[PDB]
Amino acid sequence: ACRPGATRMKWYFQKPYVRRVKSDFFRFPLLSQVTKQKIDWQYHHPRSGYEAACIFGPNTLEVTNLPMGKTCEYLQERLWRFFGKFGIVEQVRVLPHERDPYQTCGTAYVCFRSRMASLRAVRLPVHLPASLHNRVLHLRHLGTDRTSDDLFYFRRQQAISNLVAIAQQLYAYLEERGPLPAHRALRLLFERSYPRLAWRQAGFSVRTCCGSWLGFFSRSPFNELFYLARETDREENAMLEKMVIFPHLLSREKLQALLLRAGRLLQMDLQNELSVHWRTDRPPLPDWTQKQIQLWQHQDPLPEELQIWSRTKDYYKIHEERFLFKLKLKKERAQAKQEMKQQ
Amino acid sequence: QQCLRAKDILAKQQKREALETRRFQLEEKMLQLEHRIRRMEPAQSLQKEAWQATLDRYRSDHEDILIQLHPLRKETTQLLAPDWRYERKYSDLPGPIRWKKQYIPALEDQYRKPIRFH
Amino acid sequence: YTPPSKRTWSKQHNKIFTPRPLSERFSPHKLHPEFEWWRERTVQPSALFMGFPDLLALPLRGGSAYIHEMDAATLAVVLASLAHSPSAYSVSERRPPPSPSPAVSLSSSSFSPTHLPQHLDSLLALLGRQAAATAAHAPDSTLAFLFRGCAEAGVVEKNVVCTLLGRVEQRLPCMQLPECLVLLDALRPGLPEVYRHPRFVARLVAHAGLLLQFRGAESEAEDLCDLAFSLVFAANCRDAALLQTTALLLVHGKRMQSLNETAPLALARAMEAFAACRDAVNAPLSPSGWLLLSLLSPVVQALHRAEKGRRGASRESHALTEAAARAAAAVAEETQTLKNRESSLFRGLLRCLERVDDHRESLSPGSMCKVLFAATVARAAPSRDFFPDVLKRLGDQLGACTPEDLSRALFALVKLSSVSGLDPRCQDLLPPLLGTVLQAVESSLPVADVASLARLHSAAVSALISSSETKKEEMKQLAEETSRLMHARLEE
Amino acid sequence: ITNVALLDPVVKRPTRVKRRFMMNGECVRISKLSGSAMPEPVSTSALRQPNLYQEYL
Amino acid sequence: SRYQPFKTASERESPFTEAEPATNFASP
Amino acid sequence: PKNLNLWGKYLRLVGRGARRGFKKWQVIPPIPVKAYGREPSAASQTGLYHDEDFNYHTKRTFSMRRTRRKIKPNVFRRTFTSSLLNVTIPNVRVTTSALHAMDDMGGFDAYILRTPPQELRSHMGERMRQVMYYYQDQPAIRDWGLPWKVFLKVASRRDPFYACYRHNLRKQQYEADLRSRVRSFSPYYLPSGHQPHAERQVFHEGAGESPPLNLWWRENRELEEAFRRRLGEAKCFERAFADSSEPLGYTKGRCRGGGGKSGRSVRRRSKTHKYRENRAF
Amino acid sequence: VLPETIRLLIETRKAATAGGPVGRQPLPKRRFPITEALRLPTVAEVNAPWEPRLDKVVLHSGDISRLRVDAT
Amino acid sequence: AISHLNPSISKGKVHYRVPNPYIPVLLLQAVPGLGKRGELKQVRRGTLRLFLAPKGLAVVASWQNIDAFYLAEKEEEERRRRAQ
RNA sequence: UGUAACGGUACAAGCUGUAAACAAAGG
RNA sequence: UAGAUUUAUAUAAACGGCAAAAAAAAAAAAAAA
RNA sequence: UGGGAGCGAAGAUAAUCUAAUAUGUAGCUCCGUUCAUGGAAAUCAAAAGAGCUUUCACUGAUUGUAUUUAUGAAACGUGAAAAAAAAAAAA
RNA sequence: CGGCGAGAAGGGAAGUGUGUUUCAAAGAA
RNA sequence: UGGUUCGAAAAAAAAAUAAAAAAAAAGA
RNA sequence: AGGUAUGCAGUAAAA
Repeated sequence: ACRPGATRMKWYFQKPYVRRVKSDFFRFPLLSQVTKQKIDWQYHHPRSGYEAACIFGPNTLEVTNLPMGKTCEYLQERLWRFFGKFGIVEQVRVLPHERDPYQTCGTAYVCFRSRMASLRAVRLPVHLPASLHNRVLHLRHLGTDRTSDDLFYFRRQQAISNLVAIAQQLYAYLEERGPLPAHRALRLLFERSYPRLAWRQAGFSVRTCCGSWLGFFSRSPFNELFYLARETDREENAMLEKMVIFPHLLSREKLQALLLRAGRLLQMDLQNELSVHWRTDRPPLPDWTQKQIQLWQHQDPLPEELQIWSRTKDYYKIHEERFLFKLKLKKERAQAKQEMKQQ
Repeated sequence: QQCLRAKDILAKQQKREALETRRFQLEEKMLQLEHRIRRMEPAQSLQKEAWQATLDRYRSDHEDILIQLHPLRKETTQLLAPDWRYERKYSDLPGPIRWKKQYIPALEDQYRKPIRFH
Repeated sequence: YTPPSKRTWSKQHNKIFTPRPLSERFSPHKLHPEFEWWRERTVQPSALFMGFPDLLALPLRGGSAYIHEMDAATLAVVLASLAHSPSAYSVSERRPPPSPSPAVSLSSSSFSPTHLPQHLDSLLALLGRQAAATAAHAPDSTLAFLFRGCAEAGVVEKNVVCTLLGRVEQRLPCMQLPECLVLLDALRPGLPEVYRHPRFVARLVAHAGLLLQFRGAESEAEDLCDLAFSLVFAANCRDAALLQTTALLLVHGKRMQSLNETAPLALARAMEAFAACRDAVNAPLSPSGWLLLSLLSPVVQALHRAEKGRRGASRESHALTEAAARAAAAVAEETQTLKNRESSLFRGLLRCLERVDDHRESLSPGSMCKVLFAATVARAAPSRDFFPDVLKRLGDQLGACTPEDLSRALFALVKLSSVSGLDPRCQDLLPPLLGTVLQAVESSLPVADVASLARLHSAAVSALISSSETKKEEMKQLAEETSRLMHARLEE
Repeated sequence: ITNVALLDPVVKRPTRVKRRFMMNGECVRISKLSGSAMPEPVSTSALRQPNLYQEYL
Repeated sequence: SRYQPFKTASERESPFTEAEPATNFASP
Repeated sequence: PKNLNLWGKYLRLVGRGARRGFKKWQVIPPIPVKAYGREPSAASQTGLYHDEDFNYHTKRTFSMRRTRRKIKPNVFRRTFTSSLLNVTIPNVRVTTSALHAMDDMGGFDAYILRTPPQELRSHMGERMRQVMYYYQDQPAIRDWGLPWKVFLKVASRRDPFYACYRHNLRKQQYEADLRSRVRSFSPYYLPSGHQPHAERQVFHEGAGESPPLNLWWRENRELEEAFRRRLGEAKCFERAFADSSEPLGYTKGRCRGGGGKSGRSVRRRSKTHKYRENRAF
Repeated sequence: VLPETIRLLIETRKAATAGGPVGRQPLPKRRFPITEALRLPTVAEVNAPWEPRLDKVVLHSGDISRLRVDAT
Repeated sequence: AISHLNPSISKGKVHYRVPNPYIPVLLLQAVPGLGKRGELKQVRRGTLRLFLAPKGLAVVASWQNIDAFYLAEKEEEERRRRAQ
């Protein structure tokens, strides 16, 4: 109807770029490894990718893969909230789209107060929810070239699958050979590496999902499959060198349910470390501050007194007695419930 | 004659494309190396020396490419600026060339009378 | 009335707005008469500087320059832009990538991007001709700027320079000291000798002397420092009277308040000039030493302020480092005659050396040679990494030195060769540097000046006395050659 | 087609292309901005891509 | 309003100058 | 219904006919512009008005006579100091909502930098944000401290040096013109040094002899020119005027009685009446 | 414009490229650049079509006083 | 913030009431008569706008400022312990 | 794009642009 | 698509603050389109 | 543009006149029409259920608003048309 | 011959008797 | 002899007009 | 008491 405000945003599917004629540089120019866009030697300047370092200082991270359909300011606030978990954030900037300044091109810069805070922040990628297009933001430290671990989630999923397979293998070995000593049983268990699934000695999934074999045995539901019995790393080895693993006699259905439960619990553990809360180890916030935080995402309902005027005269009697009395009764009920909550 | 000149210009532009692309890539790589070298100092390091050697090689290649490009740039941009010998006001010979008037702020902001005395 | 929705409640003004074509509704499969497809558009220049097309964009993109339309002020600005380390990254891009451009960085680069400097020779000639044309309509300050800009950018056409000299000589009596300093800047070492017309130089010096004599009150301390620097170096003057007048105006002209607020770099250059021309000052501690101390104190105060305080700050930090290096080098020569931990000379020298130690990277090759000379003269060391880390960079930057810098470096290396206590890296680095420096000095002997020759002879004598076990023959040859060259130049 | 414009091979800006003919009858497309000849159009073999919407229809 | 001062003297009994500082945390 | 933060709750789900037939004069009080979905005004886009802007309301009486009237926003002219822009910004038109939003964000600079476009509702604010980011990219231009509107346009951004040069040139032209006008209208006139004696009437009897004129300004031509320019700087008087920057300033309304010209029903200016008299807006 | 404005613009341009000497120049290979004549492409090379007596003649645009040649 | 309910309409202008003229702020320095450092005080918007913020005595109580103060105090305590 | 002014053409509600109704047979 | 093709139709918008003269130093300076 | 946005009348009906109707119409300014509008529920409903949005017919000139004139493609619902949700962690 | 159960927001709306029903003010062609 | 042109003084614009055609290397 | 014949800037005085 009218010119669009920032509430109306549009974006379009990007066709993958194919150089159909490799020698035709005029119509199929090379992409730049820095900007990931077509080289334009006539009207562009070379970029080393470190330019923002001269602007934001050494303690700076570049964030990539930011989604569409969001204001640069909204994304700046969200990124500030996320990166506050690692220290004091001096600044957050989000580059606008070439064709829509209200949207982002997909790049941002975060300037930290402390080198240690920035280095801690760079370690893991940032997984976003569906409302942010499920994007996984990739982080790059400008002062050390350190990058985020974009394969962390899928490597951990593979580790969880390997742990379930290890549990099944050990249960089968116990069912076949009977009770076995720990240091001999553990050497019969193998995992498949990520991503090509090459057989390996099972020692990495255990330490990435549980921290140790004792943790694996003592954490549910594997303690419902196995029972450790007495006849640092040195303590672990010595303690395992004098044990026997005994099985809990289960049926096929119970064992299958237990394996599914173990998978689900490990999945929850994986999601927790990616969705750690942003208020962890921070002071409480006043009600006004919490309302200001909320307003970045949601607007409060408009006052009902203003809203009443929308009742059209064609079918409604504006300011009607029964309608207003209904409003008063609802208000009274809400106040009574609040009083009950207080008491 | 103008068809011949057009063919010549296209021929040289098709080489300029590759030379300029290579120059662009060399420039971005050299800037990356220079930033990496600056970021580390005043420390002295074997990695620093290797960066310096790579930078020297890239600088030599860039100079060679620029030397190659200098004549090609001049010939491919010969008709971007007006040659008065080809304009309709100075002659009626066949094959005139016409250029549209530009907006130069430093002149659009001056007050001058419409005097054409030369 | 349609009640708004989540996507529709925000709207922009029909005429005052931010254009966002990605989200604005459009039907590209239809003809739009409003855009006037039939009408051809004009291709404007893609880069402009000072309202005209940028000359740094012409080698790559071409197009007309309109140089003949440029007035004196624009021409002087353009000449400065071309002369002062131009970078093609200063040019404007067209629809650039969202990420920041390399123009943001303040650091210099070891390679020239997008074209060589010599790819602008024709435009340089055109600019020189246009400067000769516009010289008659410029005010005094703009004319001085045009002269200096032509000299610095490298206009060499002799008729152009003759016209410029004529106009400048015409309008010299109407110029104040700042314009005289601007003109003197065009006579710096390395610039074309066409501008060094002896009669014009004599007239400029005489006018500056009259300005000092009749307007000493209005002279600023930084202006006096620049004047002394130019007189000693730019104009190659033996005007002991003028230099002494400048020194007196700097010290006893109620100028102590202004000496604190003047920039330290100007004071460093001034004390360098006085150290070069000591004999003139010490003519009817030494007075030169007192002058050096008076100029040094504010530099040390600025150093102390910076340390106590501990992109913008980088420039001032670099300037302060250069000032410290130059001040230390200037003080070293005077200390050669003192040989004591003088109440303030030695201490300010040590503080400058400490500043150099904490900012070794910022040093230019001349700064490296100066600081090595100062440290070797003082027989001190700001730290244990100083000598090795400075010798490494001196070797890496040997090619950009001048005869004076090479003489200083050779003096320092001769002094260092006689020290028994040295680090392994210093021992390894020394002999190659000594050999290369000796080769460079021998190559550049015919272009060395009298001060450089004297320093080289002193270094040769010191080595013969104390460093007779390293390249002994070359040092005797250097001593004899320096003696003969000094005899010839004194006869000249 | 009016929302689109040909690009000059040298300046890479919207241009106008005229057909000129040599003595032998060879045709040359020339661009107004730089006077450059137009490069030969990319071949159908290189340009070809399947039209999946028609298969869907 | 023939006389229209830019600054109007504030009223003593207006609710604006007497409103309560409110509470930082509602729960306590 | 949905969109409870926006006006029209009971219109959202009543039908198409009611929505198209809605009568604006049904709404007596003004609705906030953001919740109504109203286009920002040019004044709002040239100032920082946040939630406030031109609105409308209806007058209804016991006789059931309806009347709709346009109502202007409550706007003040205030000066701000911006560190990000390195300059004082005089006479920005601001509102109470905008001031409260600046308080919430943490000041003028924070409000300009952080506010989303929908909430800011100010193209001028967006341009200020752009200039702040440009200054961050290029600090050396920030050190000049020029008025921020110098770099409002993108072309000035691309050519900063010409922007500053042109700004100074126009400023100097303005200064020279004003100086010449003041000199022309100055109350002090200095005649030529070769004929300083003006025509006089016969001195009244008993008047003491006037001393010979002291022409100290004839020693040097430079002194003469300086004295002449100084004399040209003089002014006859200085006038007082309404200025909101002064604590005791005020403006004027209409006459005390409140009447009007007899027999004349004056029509107020509109966009279809006296629309473009003497100025665009 | 006031002369201070011109001074300001010139100084802002002058101070836009200050910094330390990164990159090594161990050898002197002179404030104005010198071009070597044996590296410039010849007319034949310049006119040659692209690949994946005109060989002894060079057409150079530049400063002959800065060219490095055996004879001029 | 302003409220859009029952505004005053006069002279063709609209003036909106401010039911809540108070805002919370964090005290960065000792303000005689207001509180000590690190306290969250409800003050008047004018007081914050024209005295406290200009004089650098307090700042708006945003989560950013609160967290920055908390982390700075923790760092200062750790610095004390390191010095000891 | 569309239209028009002058000019040429049967001094024209047509055609047409000072090359003003026609080049198609060039190293 | 063999060439040629005057003049008017106030156009730096193939482009971006508004606002006279398709875009005018800051301020004065004001807006439902 | 009887589509959408802003401002916004009187002649005419009310047998004068007011509201309401005319009508959110005309004029004025701005979008420029299926590659569009809009839109994947903090929805509607009853204690069973439906399932973004959109178009047609019925329910029905019903329940409504106006209370002398008239206005009213109401809501739920029913029968049809069309049918869609979301390629998308990097490569 | 099925067993104490698979992370469902503590918020919105619905009669004011909410024990019950429904939704999540947060995302693409 | 006037207009043009500078001033008054004017985009307060006489459609098909000009000291008014891309604006100095101009080749004397 | 508009501008007169090498022409552009530019200050003062005045039958």
